Amino acid sequence: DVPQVADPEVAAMVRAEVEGRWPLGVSGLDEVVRYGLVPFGKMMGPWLLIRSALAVGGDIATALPAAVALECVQVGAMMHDDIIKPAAHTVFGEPTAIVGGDGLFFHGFAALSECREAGAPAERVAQAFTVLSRAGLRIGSAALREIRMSREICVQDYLDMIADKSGALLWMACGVGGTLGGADEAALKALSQYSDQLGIAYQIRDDLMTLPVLLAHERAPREQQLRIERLERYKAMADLVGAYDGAQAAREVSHRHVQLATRALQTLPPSPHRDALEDLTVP
Amino acid sequence: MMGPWLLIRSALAVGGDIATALPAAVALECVQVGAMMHDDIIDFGEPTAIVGGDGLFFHGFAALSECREAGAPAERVAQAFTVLSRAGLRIGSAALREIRMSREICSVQDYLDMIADKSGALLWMACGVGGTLGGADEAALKALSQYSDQLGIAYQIRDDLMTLPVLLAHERAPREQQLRIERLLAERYKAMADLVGAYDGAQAAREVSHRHVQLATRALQTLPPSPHRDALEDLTVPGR
Repeated sequence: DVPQVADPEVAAMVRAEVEGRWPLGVSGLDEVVRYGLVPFGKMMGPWLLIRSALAVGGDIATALPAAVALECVQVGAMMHDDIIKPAAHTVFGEPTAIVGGDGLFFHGFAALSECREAGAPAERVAQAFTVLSRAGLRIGSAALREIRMSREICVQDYLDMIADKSGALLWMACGVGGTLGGADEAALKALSQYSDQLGIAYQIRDDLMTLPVLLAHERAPREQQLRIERLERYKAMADLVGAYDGAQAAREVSHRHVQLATRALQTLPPSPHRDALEDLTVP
Repeated sequence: MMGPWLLIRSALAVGGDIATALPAAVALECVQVGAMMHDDIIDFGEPTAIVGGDGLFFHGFAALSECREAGAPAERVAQAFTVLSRAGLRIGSAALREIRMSREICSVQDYLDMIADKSGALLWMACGVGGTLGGADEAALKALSQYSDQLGIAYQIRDDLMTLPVLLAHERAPREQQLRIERLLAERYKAMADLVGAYDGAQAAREVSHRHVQLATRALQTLPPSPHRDALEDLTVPGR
């Protein structure tokens, strides 16, 4: 049983590339950009893009600046999210954090533009910007609806949001990576279902630390349902979830979507990259 | 917003197609409405103005990408991605510089480059995307690049005139009067207005606007003759 391709060190090259672009000691706008970037963390977003690009037969030289783009767009969305680690608006003032987050967004767009010079045909580069933008609108929508849905009961409406919260974030990676790798339409649809399903499983894992409340609210007698609809307040919530096995039921919903994620992957060619994408579903 | 008018004429002056510039303008004004929504915060609801404005940047790039579905050659669209994104970064580096300049006097050439990179790139957003999607060569693009920045400075001073006059009055003032101007940043308006006038700052500012307007009209000459190129000279007319 011999793999036919290499399995590169995908995390270390992305870190070195991001730090190389915004090294210690930058000033001006690069200073605010870097504050958002550092400490780097694992960068599972960028690593995901490179694996998805390589899973379909792509080049690292194309995938690497797209991964940086994905890094910048995500950190800028986080820098703006804090306004609405010490927070950048805390550190520099709220106005500077706005320009900074925009600088991170536009560094994303500029780095994704390098894909042409890196070797990608202009038609794929435009299709990559289309994927990036549409997933960007999904991540923004769910963030807003998260605010308008809070303090009120939603089961499907919660699931849509977390797909646009977590799955669109994964699809920004997988769709741009797959697009830059030259994926055909069946592989891109496979990567999108993988992103949506794994994003759902990821968010429920966060809920488990919310879906349990809705699973608990769903199962409760009407006397308690009217109590949950109305609802120290955390501990009363944890009481009703425990009473109606809300946390266990949430685990069973999440475990079903993990399997639809590993199912979706089997469309991809067998490779060390597909196996890593499967590996990312395990806790 | 001369930007949508600037993008459409800019694409057509080099022989571009209208079927492309019209959706590109939805894309272009999308970005400026986003930039302006963030300018309201730095000076609806705060969440929606931030999150919705971020959304409009993504709207602009997607719409620019749809110019191919409208007929644009993919190669021109990709090069415009670079132009649009770098113009945004220019505004980013300048907007921070403006924040770091308040309450203090600086050199004039600092001010002109500050407003050339902020406001001049705001016009280049229109002109560059238009000409590149219109199919312009590199010498024609630099001419739009000089034309955008020279007019951006000019109209920014015109807004200052309603700041360059304060800097130019400071240049001509003796230190006994230079200091007085410095204290008025860190009722004040009447003290400043009296000073700008006594050293002809406002009149000197108008002549600076005319110089850049000329450079704006100079740079247009490199493009072929057309009403589209004539339209672009009309934007230097301050009644326009």
